[PDB]
Amino acid sequence: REIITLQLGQCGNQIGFEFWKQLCAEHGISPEGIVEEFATDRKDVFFYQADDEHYIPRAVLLDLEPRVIHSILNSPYAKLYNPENIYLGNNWASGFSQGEKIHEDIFDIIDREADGSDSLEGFVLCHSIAGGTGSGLGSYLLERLNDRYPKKLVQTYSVFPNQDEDVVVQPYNSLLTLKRLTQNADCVVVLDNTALNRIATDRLHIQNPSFSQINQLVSTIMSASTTTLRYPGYMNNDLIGLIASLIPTPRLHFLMTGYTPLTTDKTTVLDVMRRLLQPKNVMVSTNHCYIAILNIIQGEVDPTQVHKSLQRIRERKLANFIPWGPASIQVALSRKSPYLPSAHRVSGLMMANHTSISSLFERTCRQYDKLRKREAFLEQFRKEDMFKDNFDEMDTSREIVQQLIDEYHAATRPDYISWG
Amino acid sequence: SLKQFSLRVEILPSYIPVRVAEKILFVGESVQMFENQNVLKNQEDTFAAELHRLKQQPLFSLVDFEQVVDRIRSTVAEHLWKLMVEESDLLGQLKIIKDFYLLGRGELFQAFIDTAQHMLKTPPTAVTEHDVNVAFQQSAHKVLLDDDNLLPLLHLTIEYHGSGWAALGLSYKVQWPLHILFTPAVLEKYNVVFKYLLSVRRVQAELQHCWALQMQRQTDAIKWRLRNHMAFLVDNLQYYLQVDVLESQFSQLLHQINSTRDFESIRLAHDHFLSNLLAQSFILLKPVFHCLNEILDLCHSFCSLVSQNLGPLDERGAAQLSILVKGFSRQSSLLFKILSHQINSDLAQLLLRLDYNKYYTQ
Repeated sequence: REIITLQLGQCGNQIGFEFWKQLCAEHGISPEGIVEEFATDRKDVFFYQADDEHYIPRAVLLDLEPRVIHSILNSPYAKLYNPENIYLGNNWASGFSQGEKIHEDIFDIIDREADGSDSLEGFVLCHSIAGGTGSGLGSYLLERLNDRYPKKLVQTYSVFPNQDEDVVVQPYNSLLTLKRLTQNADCVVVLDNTALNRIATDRLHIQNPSFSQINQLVSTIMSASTTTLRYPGYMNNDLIGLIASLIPTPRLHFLMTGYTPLTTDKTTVLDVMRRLLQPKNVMVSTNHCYIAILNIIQGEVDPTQVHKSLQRIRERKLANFIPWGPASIQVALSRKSPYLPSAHRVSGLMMANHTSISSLFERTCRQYDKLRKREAFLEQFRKEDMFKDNFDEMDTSREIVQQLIDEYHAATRPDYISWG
Repeated sequence: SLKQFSLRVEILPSYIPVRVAEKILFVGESVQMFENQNVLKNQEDTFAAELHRLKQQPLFSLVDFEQVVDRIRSTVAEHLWKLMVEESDLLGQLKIIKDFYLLGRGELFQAFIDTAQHMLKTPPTAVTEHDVNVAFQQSAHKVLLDDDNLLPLLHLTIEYHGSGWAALGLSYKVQWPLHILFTPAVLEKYNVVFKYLLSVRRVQAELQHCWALQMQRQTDAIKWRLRNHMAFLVDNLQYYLQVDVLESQFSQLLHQINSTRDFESIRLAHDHFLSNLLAQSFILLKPVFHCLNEILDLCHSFCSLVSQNLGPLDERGAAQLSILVKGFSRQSSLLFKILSHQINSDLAQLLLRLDYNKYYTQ
């Protein structure tokens, strides 16, 4: 149903601001909120129907030692939102300890925004793992959402720190936050710095300003994933029914996210499905195969081509899956948005669970272990000491992700009556 | 009137062909439903002159008579098509019927299912038909058509005394002088398919509420194999199949009624449209219809197991779970034999559970 973006982390606040200006350009709205004269469709998934048809976006801004709010303040997006929703470190443990003492008023902010909405179903998070301020505070917020709301959803659109081995404290923080995301979040959409950066270097001619184009890529991905919710289709437009088909394995909830236009500047659905199953078009980094696949096609589509494309895709064995059930590739259709300022309105998306992400997780399972053996990169921060005296929480996270690896490899088998 | 009395062969000369008589039926019944409500009337004298000319011929031949009747019928169908599409909004009436009987707006009915299950039990003859109509119209009055919809009178199987969620009636009174395309039998058949589509929407909605297993919740005979996951993916895929068959027939209907200018062709397209919807949504008796009935029963019994357990706990639920896995395998090969008629919606899938044959060999 209706979901409220909780932005946290520096890149998380960047993709939150980019997402709101993307939705301001997408919908027929002013930068005050007033309805335009070119804008019935639904505008109630992220926007409250406020005073003068002011579609005020429902959002939560969280950070520590504020940086980006100045860029919000001198912009016309301090006149679109903020009726009072903006709240003002460098390690997971420092962020955890800082979020421990101010858990009351941030939980009051969550309660205020839950009372502000009209139908609460899930809390979507626009977050960056090891963004600085996001690490630790984000995991503690995930623990608070799991403890206080077991009946609602926790969605995490997130990028994960991979530099292909830069920063020597981020594998500890990412593994601990990944354990918190397994136990305290309901669905994770995984993205990577190397995958988005490599595709950005491919489709463009940049290498240094990676952040500003990663904001555009993540905003387009998030708008494509919520296109069928914001603009009315008639399939599974609640978040619960949409993610219900998307997760085949109840512990393996990390989803591949491809996008057939890497740059948005003719084609059939067969060709973009053949494109979309290739990992080079996917922004996500032995026997690896999917468990269940679903794809969403929006544009100037002929539905009988969706028929023949599904027929040929599953029969030519490019949907690669050996499940313990019948779980399969799924087609889905969406209506492309009226009054996009973007041209070339044919666009495709895939949301599938693949075991190949386990190999990328194994790199993190290497890195922490490697940095535990050299012992000059745990850095002996005192906040890590007061977090846990035995430092066995990192071993617990390693155990949880090792169970995750064994569950991926058991889901490759036709039996899931045994995992390691 | 349309309380008309039909033209049959105890009373027709048997040398006159029948098809001319149903065309004359069409012409006269439109004259019946404009004689009343005055508190095709521009060319009636031409029709009377042609009938007088037909009277004047002493040796009648049938082929000239058929040509004269066709000449009358073309202008009759043109006038009726122009009047009924423009002034009484035939496309709007088809949209209303699609939204309420064929569930083209399934959002309001999904919220109505969210507010009521107690007519999984049975009605006694006083009371609950009022309750379904009041609750449905109020839940429609929250948002999305507040201005209207206080006009469908919700009846389930409330003739009273039987379940009803596979048996919800619907009576919506059409404009009889302005729309003779809709008959009581046509609305009756729409009512049956409305019952059928209600049942599948109920079972999928309950199973995604248990997908809150995932908002909330030991291996090997606790986690009901999470067969919540094994069951919901395949039921949701069949739900998408009923989705794309309903849109394919409705879009073909709107293009077909826009293309032609004779109201008889509108009626042929309309009857073909409803017959295809009945054949393709598995209302017709086939082993595919047998498969969908069993998959409804399996989903209902499965939701009854998984609702009351909250988290993973063995409540002697494995005894139910064995029946669930065995029926799961039996309807597994049966959705294989669903799975492609020669119709693109029902054809859309015999690759979709046939690939790695976990349901062909299991």
